[PDB]
This record gives sequence, structure tokens and C-alpha cells, in this order.
Amino acid sequence: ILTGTPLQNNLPELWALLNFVLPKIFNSVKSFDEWFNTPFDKIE
Amino acid sequence: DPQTLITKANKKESWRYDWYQPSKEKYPFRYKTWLRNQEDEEDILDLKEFDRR
Amino acid sequence: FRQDSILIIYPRSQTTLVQFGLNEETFTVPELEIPTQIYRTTRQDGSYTYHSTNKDNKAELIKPIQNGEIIDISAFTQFLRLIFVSILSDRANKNQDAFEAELSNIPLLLITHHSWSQSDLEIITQYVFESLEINNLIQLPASLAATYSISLQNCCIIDVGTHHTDIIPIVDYAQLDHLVSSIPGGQSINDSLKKLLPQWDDDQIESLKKSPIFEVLSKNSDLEFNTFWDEKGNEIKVGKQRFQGCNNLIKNISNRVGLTLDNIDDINKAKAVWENIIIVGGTTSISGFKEALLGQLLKDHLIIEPEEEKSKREEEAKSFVPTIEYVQCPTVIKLAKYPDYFPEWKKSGYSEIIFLGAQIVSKQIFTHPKDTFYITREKYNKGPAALWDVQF
Amino acid sequence: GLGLNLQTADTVIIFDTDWNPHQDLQAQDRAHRIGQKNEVRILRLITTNSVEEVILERAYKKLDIDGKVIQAGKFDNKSTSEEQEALLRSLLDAEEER
Amino acid sequence: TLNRKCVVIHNGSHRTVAGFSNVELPQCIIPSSYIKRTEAEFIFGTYNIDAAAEKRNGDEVYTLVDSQGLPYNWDALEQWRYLYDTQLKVSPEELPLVITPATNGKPDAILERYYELAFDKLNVPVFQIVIEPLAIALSGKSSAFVIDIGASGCNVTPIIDGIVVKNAVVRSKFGGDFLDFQVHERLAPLIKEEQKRSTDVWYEASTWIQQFKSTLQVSEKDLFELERYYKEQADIYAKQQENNPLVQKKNFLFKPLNKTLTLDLKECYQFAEYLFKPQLISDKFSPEDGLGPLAKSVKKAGASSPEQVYSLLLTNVIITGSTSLIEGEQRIIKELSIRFPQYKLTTFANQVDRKIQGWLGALTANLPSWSLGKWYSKEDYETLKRD
Amino acid sequence: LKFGHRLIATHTNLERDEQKRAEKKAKERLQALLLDQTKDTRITHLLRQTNAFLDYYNVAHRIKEDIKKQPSILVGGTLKDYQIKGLQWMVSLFNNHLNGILADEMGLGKTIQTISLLTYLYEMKNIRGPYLVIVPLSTLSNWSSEFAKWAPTLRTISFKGSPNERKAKQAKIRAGEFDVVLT
Ligand SMILES: Nc1ncnc2c1ncn2[C@@H]1O[C@H](COP(=O)(O)OP(=O)(O)O)[C@@H](O)[C@H]1O
Ligand code: BEF
Ligand SMILES: [Mg+2]
Repeated sequence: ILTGTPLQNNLPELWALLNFVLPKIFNSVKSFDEWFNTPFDKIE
Repeated sequence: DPQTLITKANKKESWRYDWYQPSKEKYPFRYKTWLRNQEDEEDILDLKEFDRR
Repeated sequence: FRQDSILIIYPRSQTTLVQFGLNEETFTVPELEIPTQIYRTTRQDGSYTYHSTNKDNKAELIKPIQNGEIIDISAFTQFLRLIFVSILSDRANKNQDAFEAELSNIPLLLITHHSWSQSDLEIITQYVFESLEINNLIQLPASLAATYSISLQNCCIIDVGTHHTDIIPIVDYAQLDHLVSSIPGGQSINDSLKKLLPQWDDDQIESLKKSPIFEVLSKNSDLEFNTFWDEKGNEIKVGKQRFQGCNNLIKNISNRVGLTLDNIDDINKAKAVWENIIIVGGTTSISGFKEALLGQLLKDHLIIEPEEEKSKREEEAKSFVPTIEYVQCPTVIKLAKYPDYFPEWKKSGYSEIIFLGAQIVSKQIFTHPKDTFYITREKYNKGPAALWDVQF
Repeated sequence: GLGLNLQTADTVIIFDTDWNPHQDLQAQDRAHRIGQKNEVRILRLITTNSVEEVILERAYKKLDIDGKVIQAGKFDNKSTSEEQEALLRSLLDAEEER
Repeated sequence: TLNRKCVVIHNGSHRTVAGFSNVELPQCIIPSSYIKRTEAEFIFGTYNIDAAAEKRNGDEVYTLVDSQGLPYNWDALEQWRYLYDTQLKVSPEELPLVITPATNGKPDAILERYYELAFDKLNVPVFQIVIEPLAIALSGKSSAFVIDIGASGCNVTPIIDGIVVKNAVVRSKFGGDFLDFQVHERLAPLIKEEQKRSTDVWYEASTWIQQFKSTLQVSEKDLFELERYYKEQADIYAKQQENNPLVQKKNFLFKPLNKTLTLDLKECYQFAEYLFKPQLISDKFSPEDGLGPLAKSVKKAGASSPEQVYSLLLTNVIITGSTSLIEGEQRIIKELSIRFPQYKLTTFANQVDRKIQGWLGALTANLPSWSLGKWYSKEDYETLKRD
Repeated sequence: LKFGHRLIATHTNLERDEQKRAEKKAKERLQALLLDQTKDTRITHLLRQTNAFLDYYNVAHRIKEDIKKQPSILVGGTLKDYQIKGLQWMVSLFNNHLNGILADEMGLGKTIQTISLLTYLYEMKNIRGPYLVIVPLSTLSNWSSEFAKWAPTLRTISFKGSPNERKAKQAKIRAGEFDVVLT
């Protein structure tokens, strides 16, 4: 996949990014919804 | 009795391997085939002995 | 059908594996292992009463099957009686309502061999529906019951019992009758064991044949001598012959598999069978027999730019290595895979995996309405001509 | 946004003001290219007392969200190890400037 | 069909193929030859190869069946006992029999010998003799133009409304066994080696010559025409830039040497060229002996309206045979569409099952009437025994 | 064939019933008498992607290759360090049979690296056959113009506009005699 930029800043389709490109994480699709909490006490 | 267990089991024709003469009437030859038997046509081991365990 | 009603029987060259009642989560090892044997009292009127024990020593121990083949069809149908009736009486004692549950309708799944004749299986169906009165019957071949253990479509079944070796090509879940070649069995493994261990007996060399230290080379190997234990618990040591013995049969099967699979006018199915070499039987608990059989196949029949010519054009390449392009079929020789998702079969081994695919086929077809693969009672109302109607 | 590959373009002006920031930065690099002989200047024409500055406010709001993803995706070229923490402190102060 | 279990046997010039009617596969495919191991021991059976892998002195793979499709060693063919007991494991006296090469009407004898072989030698209680190229047309066509490139040669038989055009049945010499001699002849410097030897020659025809045969080719046009055309193509590709398909190596791995036997595409073409052009191997064989003008079997079928025969044959072409499973049918389409372009060659062929297509047609046995074919009673022998 | 492939599905059931036995048995056992499972097991899954699909810089790019020359069929294109590194990392992704995302900014030769993809790997392998390239409708001919000037001997098939003109092409190249379909 050629692109000048990745997906939207919220990035929920990082799955759909990684699913069409890679056979990596299509088994458990509901895995990283708790682990997409990184983009969304500022230090801690 | 083995035959009593057998008739107690799996619940109906019989069939035979016989010379048929086929019809055209009948051919001057004959031939073997599995023909339909019509209506009018030992001992036990206990198991768990040969059981691999 | 009920899997508790399911009876699966594999008579092999010495022993008959029987399982009544599937384990139904993962399939079990066939619990019952009779010898393939039935005593026949020749009652003095010429009638024959058939027993499991030597009845008053007028009984003769008739093996119905050695070398896989039916060697007494009436004694085999009465060994079907001896096993079947025993399942009926044992579930009449242990369960006693199984004649309405497990023995109400037994879908009899009998494992057949390539050397069982057409009249053999027809008399089997006749005795099964008229004298055993079994309304539902699969005569599942040993090759298909091996290949369905992971529904393999093209493979080679090498039934190495203790006595005989079948080489059976399977293409599209079907056996080539004209290419099945049976060469002798772990007695050929025992035979080159006796060639290499002359000081031993058949019990010592057969216990080596069922020893853990039995391999073939193509650590036990770094040890020159290894110690296993006899049937009486006597420690026996063995030199390099525990890496041998199977190797003579390995070369015999290897040349026979090559002459079997290279004579095909279809150049492509040969390779697909060539890469799914399956070796089964009660002997084939021997380690390395299948491995050095594969290595000897690659030694005898692998088509490649050979090490003289591939080395020569390695040197022509160093002047990235190309290969001289050959036209023949056996260019890749491999074995097939065993289902590791059966812990009862992972634990109790896959030397008799013909019973495993028979168990898988029994949970498939019998728990299905599909009588395209088993004769019904009404289908007997074409008989064993409907045995020709219910094949896979 | 995806129409042309130009090495001679110079000046960029945006009126719609980035409903999608990835759409704005996609159309942003059409001026500077391999072999650019001009000097690029970018203007966002925004009127005071209107709603288009709020989308321009929300421009660098959304540009900071993928700053932890796609501007954290920038040092992942040759699997760098120290270039992440340099961009973790330097881009943080640029996010502190806004 | 009717309640019958007939025995279906195809006896080719090299292969004896046997099974029953109720099994659509043969129980065995052994040779119609034998390694007469030397006692005389007529070793039938393919693997029983391994005896000829001994290449033993006295072992002599004589054929039973010559290149006409008729057996010349009939009591060693009575192999029939070997079939029924060692392969079929049944009494022939139980079961009916279907046995499969066309002729001009003279040997319609061999049936008497089959009256020997099915009533006297084996006592098969009834036997049906079917025509093998007509059986290939059966397995559901009524009329055909059957070319069997078997082991015996290119056997051309026209068939019009089920009848055999007797004057036009032509069988060539050049098929499997002549190409066994040819592959043994041309790869002879590369195998470095160069009936009784049939234990050398038939054994090599079982091991490596067939391995060069199922892996030989026929050019889809004439190889001289394809050769000039591909040389013109390669000259175009060379002169435009400043590759020929025929200069590429079809190397053979001669497993009794494990050696590269580089024959090219044209080289493997040239063997099966001798089936269409046997003037390239010997002067005593015309292009008429080749399969193209063999056209002549169409024209001799024109005398049984001749253009109606041409319509039926050249729109109902049938391809079969062992040596026809060598790649290259398109040679037949090109070579007879230049001798008969008038009716476009709509050909039929079993493409696999082709080498045992006479067996499958004899198996089609499974006719719904015993009156559809002549089934010989023992009384039919007794009628043929009179006058 | 219906039955034999029924058992293929049934073997998947007997595996997955064992897998739903065992993974639940693993999830019971591995935490009774965070996401670092995804570190080591996806490194081995990269080995499944290389061999069975057909440090992260080393275990994925294990087939190492670095050629700073352009393809000979790439004619008239500028060679800097981006499309050398962009090629032979993707060639390392090509040799390891891996997909990826070219996450570059812009102007880093998306046409240059893809031409150098097909013209270099194919030069050696000489396949350059039925390969699919799909670009947006805004930039179609520019890729095709760069498929003319930057590389010869790679044919291109387009798909645009009214359906009448497609009937001439897609019935002529119905059998698929091309190097690239640019759709
Ligand atoms: N070595 C070079 N010399 C001259 N121009 C170049 C060179 N490399 C790239 N370019 C320019 O880059 C453009 C192609 O970039 P493009 O494929 O659009 O990148 P992306 O797809 O990543 O946006 C061409 O118009 C070309 O002028
Ligand atoms: F896609 Be960018 F304008 F090269
Ligand atoms: Mg682009």
C-alpha cells in the first residue's frame, strides 16, 4: 500500500490498515480496542 | 446365545450369489451374479479382555 | 447414528483393533485389541461352531486375516460374529439396555484390505445382513481410513504390519487397484535385525522392534551400544543394529514405491502422492523406519540435478546456481501429516492411525443421514449389489 | 488532492481549512518536489470572527493526535532506537508552543 | 442395468487391462507381454519390471499380443488364468465376460480361439467380444473416426452408423514400441548403452523410455513447418533487437546413470514425427504410412456419399491410444485439416483413461440389455462348431 | 469429493474443538496454579509469513540484499539513497514474501520505486506479467507516462470512461497478454 500519510488521527482502522496488508491480527479483531487507548497528569 | 444377541441387534432381505440365466426367451448360456434371495431364501467372548489399557 | 452405537473393527495381520462406543470429544485409541483370530470347533457333522477360546481342542485357531488379506472368509464373517456378538453381550451385561441404545442399530464400520476379494466383501455383506442381521454397514478400506485421519486426497499408504507391507496409491480418495503392490512387514524389519543381530532370538529382536532405542540412520546414534529391556525384564544391549534391521525393508519399500509411482501416465498426481507418503501398522511404532524410508526414497527416486551435475553447474555458476531442467515426475519426495489434535491418539501413538480415520469417518457418516456410504436394510432389499452402491 | 506531480509549483493557499488534516498535508507537498527551483510559501486565509479559525484551531488539535502515531511513525524507517526519544522531546515542545 | 457382473478386459498390443463390469476401474493393468523367466516362466504383471530389473539371462519379455492387437501366445495368454485368479480372484466360469482393434472383416477364428479361451481354456460361461475402437466411440456416440495411437501404431478406423468401414481400417506400425526403439536409439549416446532383451528393451520401456515418452512430444504443426516457423520467429526476435522455443533443453535424467540427457524441444518432437512421417526413419515407409494420409482412410471410407462419409468422419474425429498421450491431437487437427479442411475437425478424446479407453468402452457389461450385444453361449460355440 | 472435503472441514472442527479445549486450557493454566505474548510469537509469525505464506530488522529482513544500481529497464530516472533503500528493503520484503506500507512523506518516488520494483526483480526473474497496479483516477496517465519514459517493455492496460472503448481492449487482451494492468 502506497500512501503519503497513514490513516486518520483517531486511528481505529489500524486493524484495517494491518488486516489488508498483513495476515497478522485478523483472528482477534476485538483485541486492541482497549490497547488503542494510547492516542486517546499529562506526564503519567 | 450369539444368534439371540444378533437378532436382538440392528433393528430385511437376504441376497445370494447365484447362477442366473438371463432373458432376451432365456439365453442358451447362464452366468453368476448376486441374485435376490427371496423371503424363503456360536459362541461369545466377554469384552474388556482384549482391551488395551 | 449414535457414536455409542458405532462399532469400528480393524483386523490386521496379527491383531484386530475393536472400539465400540466412541470417545466423541477426541477419538480414543481402539480400546479392544483382539488378535486377528477365532477358534473354530469343527463339529462332527461338518458344521462349525465358532468360539473365542479353544473349545475342547476340537477348535482350530483360524486367523481370518494375516498379511491384511482375508484368509478365511467364512471364519472372518464368523469373527465378525465373534466380535459383534461380544459387543452385544458385553453391552447386554454392562449396559443391558444398549440393545435399545448401542445395539439397537449398530452402524458396523469394518476396515477392509486391498487383498480382500469382491466375493469376500459380498459374502461379508450377506453374512452381515442375514446372519449378523446388521442393517447398516460401511466397509471402509484401510487406505481410506488411513487417509481420513487429515482427509488427505492424494497420498501413499504403506501398511507395514508385522507381517506384510502394502504400497497403495490414493488419488482423489481412491485406490489404484492396478498399482497396489504388497511386499513384505516388520518381519522384514525383524529379518534384517536377525541378519545384523545373529545372537538374538525373535523375542529379543521383536522387543528391540518395540524398543524405544530402535531407529534407522539416514542420543541413540552417538551411543554405539544401547540397553533396552526384554519381555522378561532382562537388559539387552545392542550395537549399530538398532539403527538397522528396518533398513532392508526401507530399501524394499523404497524401490517398490518408486516403481509404483513413477509408472503413472499422469505426471502430476505422481508428485502429489510422492509428497504424502504414509507408513502405518503395528510395526510402525518403530522410530526412523519411516524417516530412512523417506531418505531412501530421496536416494533412489528423487529427480534432481544430481550432485555430480549440480556440483558441475555450481562450478559453472561460479564463473547463483541454476538447475539442469529435467522432465521426469518424482522431483519432490515427502511424507504426510498426522492429526495432533487427538490427545488420546497423541498419547497412544499413530502406528494404528487407520483406526483414527475410521473413527473420524464414523463420526462423520453415521451421525449424518448419508446412506450413500452405508447400506441400509432397505438398501439390502439390492443386497451386496447395494454394497456396490454405497462405496465412497 | 491526488492530481499532479509538479516540481515547479510555488505558493499554496487553502480556503476550506482541513476538514481532514491528512487531506491537507496530502495536497500540501504538491509544491515542493525533487527538483524544486522555487521557494514554497503556504497561507491559510482565515477571517477573524468566523468559524474557519475554529477548524484551524482544530487543525493542530487533530495534528497532535496523529503526532503520536504518524509523526511517531516517521522514525520507523531503519528501526531506529534513539531517534524516537529525540522526537519524543523535540516535537513535544512544538506541541507545547501551540 | 440387468443383474450382472460381467468381466471387462481390454487386450492391447502391450497392455492387458482387466477388471469387472461392476467395478469401473480395472483390477489390474499388467502387460500383454511377459518376462519369460528362464524353466519357462511367463512372468506377467508390471512389477513382476523387477524380474526384468534383474535383466536376467533367460528372462525374455516376449509379447503375447503382436502389433495387430491379436495375441500370438494364446496359452501363455491363458495370463487369463493369471488375470482371473492372481488379479481378479474369481472364477471366470462364474461371471460373464466383455473383451475388446478393428479389421477388414476377415478374422471374424480368434472368436473360435476365444471359444477356446472362454469356453475351453477358462470355461467362462458367456463372453461378449466388443470392438475396441467402437468401444472408445461408445464411452454415447454412434459414428466416429477413431485414431488409436497405441503401442502398436496409429490405428485408423472409420465407423458409420455403428458399422465398420472394413476397407478403410488402417493400422500403422509406428506407436509405442517403435518409439521405444527410437528413444533407446537416440538417447543411446546419452544413456551410454548403445523378444529376449524385452528384458532389457521392454524393461527400459518400463523405466526410462516411458519416462522420456510421457515426459516425448508431437509438434502441433509439422515439426519441419514448426521448425522453419520458429526459426523465422527467433530470427525476427534477434534481428529486431540486434528466442527460439526449440533451442531449450528438455534434459532427461537417465536414472540408471543419473545423467543429464539434453534433448531439445525439436529433438523430442522428432520421435513422434515418425508416427506422421515414417520416411524419416526408414525409406520403406511412405508418408501414407504416416497418420496424415492414413486422409486415405477417410478416402477409402468414401467408398463405404463419399463427401457424406467425409462429413461424418471429419466432424466426428476420435483420438485415443497410449502413444497419443504423448503431447501434441493438434498435430492430427493440423495434419488432417490440411488434407480435409472441408469438414472442420470436431474431435473427441478421452484425455487421461485414454490408454484404457477400450476397457472403459467395453465396460459401458453395463448395458441395460443382454440383447444389445452378442453374448456367446456355450451353445453359440456349438452352433459355430457345425458347418 | 463432497464427502472428502466435508471431512477437511470436520478435521478443522476436531482441531478447533481441541483448540477451544486447549487455548481455554492454556488461558486457565498460564495465569493459575501483559501483551508481551505479541512480541515473541509475532516474530515467529514473521517466519510463518516468510516460509509458510509465500530484532525486527533482522528476523523479517533475513534475506539480505542491497543493490544500489537501478534496473536496466528503468531508463532515465534519478538515483538517490531513498529509492535504493526503498527498493532493496521492499525487495527484502519481496524476497521474504512480505507486504508493507511505504509510509514515506511525499516526493520519495512512489512511481520511481514501483518501476524499480518491477523492472529490477523481473529483469532477473523476467516475469513482469499479469501484475496489478491501481492508482486514483486523478493520477492515471502520469503513472502511464512514467510507465513509458522511465521503463520500456512493460505494457500497461487502462480502464476509463465510456464502456465502448474498453470493448476493443478487453476483448483483444481478454486472454491477458500484458505486463501491467493500470486500473
Ligand atoms: N532522481 C530524480 N531526478 C529528477 N526528478 C525526480 C527524481 N526522483 C523523483 N523525481 C521527481 O519525483 C516525481 C515522482 O514522485 P511521486 O511518484 O509523485 O512520489 P510520491 O508518489 O511518493 O508522491 C517525478 O515528477 C520526478 O520529477
Ligand atoms: F504524490 Be506526490 F504529489 F508525488
Ligand atoms: Mg502518489
